[PDB]
Amino acid sequence: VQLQESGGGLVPAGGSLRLSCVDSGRTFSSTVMAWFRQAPGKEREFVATIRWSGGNTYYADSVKGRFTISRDNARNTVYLQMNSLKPEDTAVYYCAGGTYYGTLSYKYDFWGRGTQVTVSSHHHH
Amino acid sequence: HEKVTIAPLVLLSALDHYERTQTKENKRCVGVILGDANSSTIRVTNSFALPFEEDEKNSDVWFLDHNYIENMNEMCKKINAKEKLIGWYHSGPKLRASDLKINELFKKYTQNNPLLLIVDVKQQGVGLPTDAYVAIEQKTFLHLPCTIEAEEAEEIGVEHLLRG
Amino acid sequence: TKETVYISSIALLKMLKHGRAGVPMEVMGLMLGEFVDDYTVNVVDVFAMPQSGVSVEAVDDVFQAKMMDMLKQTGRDQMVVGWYHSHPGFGCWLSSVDVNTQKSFEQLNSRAVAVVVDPIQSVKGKVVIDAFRLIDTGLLNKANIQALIHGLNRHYYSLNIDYHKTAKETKMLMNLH
Ligand SMILES: [Zn+2]
Repeated sequence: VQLQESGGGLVPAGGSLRLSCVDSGRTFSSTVMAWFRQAPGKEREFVATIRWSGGNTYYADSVKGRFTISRDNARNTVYLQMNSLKPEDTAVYYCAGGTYYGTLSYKYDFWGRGTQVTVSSHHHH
Repeated sequence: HEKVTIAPLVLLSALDHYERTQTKENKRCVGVILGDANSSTIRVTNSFALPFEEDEKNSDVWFLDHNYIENMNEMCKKINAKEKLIGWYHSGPKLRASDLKINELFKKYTQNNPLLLIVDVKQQGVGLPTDAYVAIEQKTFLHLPCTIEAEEAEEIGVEHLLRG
Repeated sequence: TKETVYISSIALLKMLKHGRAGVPMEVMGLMLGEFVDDYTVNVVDVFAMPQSGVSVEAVDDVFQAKMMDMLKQTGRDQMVVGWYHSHPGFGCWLSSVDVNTQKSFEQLNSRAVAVVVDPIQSVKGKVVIDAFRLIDTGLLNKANIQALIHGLNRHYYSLNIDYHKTAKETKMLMNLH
């Protein structure tokens, strides 16, 4: 499957993680990449998005000042740097590609299978 | 013989409905089609989405909002009087066991034998991504010939969307 | 980077089909989507307003609430990002009325856009469409300075327009052709 996320796992509240996503680019073109997250029992939620060229970014309100999306063009990798993590940030995180610069999940063209992020409710950094 | 002419907008709207409702693997979306049935070739030129739920484990349980048909149709008439309610669509991929029962309900909103268009939103396919059916006693679904037609304005739209 | 309006497949086609239907009358409707970047407006969908010329008075508040209410039941819950209107045979530009109408849209959301289609000129084989906003209160680019001045002249300027299609729409489009 074309995209493949990594990074992610268990981290205490206040902690840090860097997610990465590699695109093989063997089926789909994309000029836009994004992260989304889905908590058990909740809708997939837009987190951040970035354009491969120019590298203009946009963020969900609940994540501004804490998460940074960035990309290594030449290596076809997107990163999500997640700082100040809270329990509410717990979810499977999905990178997604396509031509739409924005927050709607069904405008994206292809998805990774997801990487699980768990921010301890109990243990703090 | 009996032909169906389908406007491109109709197939893109059903696909946009299917995708925006995050319609699940195995599940389907359903809506209404509008156009002109008053000739030997039925022209399908518009559509709207319906709230519809059915039971994955139990094909004889399903709910279709009757108030929503009447209320949406009355709004469509305010935009285009000549665009009549002529049948319904679902995303398939194949005819369902409940389809003849559902089709019966739509008789009360159309003035023709209702047209059922099954739109392939899975793209798993080499050409025209919609099959058209009509119920006849000869009760069972008769497959109909169907082709693409839209007015000059939409046909330029399509070409601009590909070329862009 | 220029500010750009990205128009979806169905939004473009619904605007063309409505405008062509309304000829010779000007028609109008609303645009649904989202504001993103400072430089990005996404138009995902539109719907027609019933005929009553085109002005704030043509915007039917009860029709609109009922449409948005029903759309929301079928998984379409985007805000209004502006309005579109045809003028059959005149170019894409705003008259003094359109500007007032746009002022009113702007009051509600400073980012609202005015889309203008000419459905008659479109049948030459090219889609004639543009987007506009009003303009309120060493190295340069000569052409952009030239446009900020003609903009200042007439009280509004134009935005770039692009079309977005998903990979599944593209596939469907290519079988519709
Ligand atoms: Zn005007």
